[PDB]
Amino acid sequence: ARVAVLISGTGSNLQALIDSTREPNSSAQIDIVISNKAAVAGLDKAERAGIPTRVINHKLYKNRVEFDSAIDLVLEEFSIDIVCLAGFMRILSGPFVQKWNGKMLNIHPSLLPSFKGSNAHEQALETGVTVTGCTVHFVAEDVDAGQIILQEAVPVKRGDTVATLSERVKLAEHKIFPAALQLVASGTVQLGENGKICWV
Ligand SMILES: Nc1nc2[nH]c(CCCCc3ccc(C(=O)N[C@@H](CCC(=O)O)C(=O)O)cc3)cc2c(=O)[nH]1
Ligand SMILES: NCC(=O)N[C@@H]1O[C@H](COP(=O)([O-])[O-])[C@@H](O)[C@H]1O
Repeated sequence: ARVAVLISGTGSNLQALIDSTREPNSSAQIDIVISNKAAVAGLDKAERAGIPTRVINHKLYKNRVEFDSAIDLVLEEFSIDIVCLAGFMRILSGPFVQKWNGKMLNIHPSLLPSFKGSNAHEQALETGVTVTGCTVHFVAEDVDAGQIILQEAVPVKRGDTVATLSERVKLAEHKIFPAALQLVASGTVQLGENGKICWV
């Protein structure tokens, strides 16, 4: 299966996916990395690994639909089967999501359905949980509401900050994102016709 990874920043999840998809038994290959932001570290990681990159400045299109259309054109250019959102911090439009339904994965740094949105760690700390974690899910139109593929729990330690908690949770993210991608790329897991997760 041919994979695009979309990023907005550092790209530690991208690197974990690069590492995993290069293992001999990987059912996935990463063929393109797309960023909505210029000059971010994730682009350096892609270039270092010999993977093509494209930057699509969302600040250059009239609306969300046109921006997503620009992404989709690149996806078609590289004959992509599966899209991974790996620190990609934009909401995707309905038609784009529907087109890629069952073929687009996202990593989110909480145990969904808790702490949806862009600041999950802040929320977890404010709420006072002692267990948080991360989630890989299929992307649906409603944000962070799509079908869950894998999750991993991570403890919150007394005195944690976004810095120390995000660091601990990223260790787990780097485990479950590669595992989830392999499950989908191998056809082991798919989005079921009834909308529910199907272990084939
Ligand atoms: N349909 C759909 N789309 C999705 N996207 C993601 C991944 C992101 C999830 C969290 C999130 C939420 C909101 C925002 C935000 O307001 N972003 C600004 C740009 C901010 C900037 O560029 O500086 C924007 O969209 O314009 C950013 C991040 C998951 C997911 C999903 O499950 N369903
Ligand atoms: N709402 C989605 C969200 O918060 N995503 C989070 O952004 C970080 C990206 O780090 P990376 O660029 O090092 O992969 C990761 O922690 C990812 O789960």
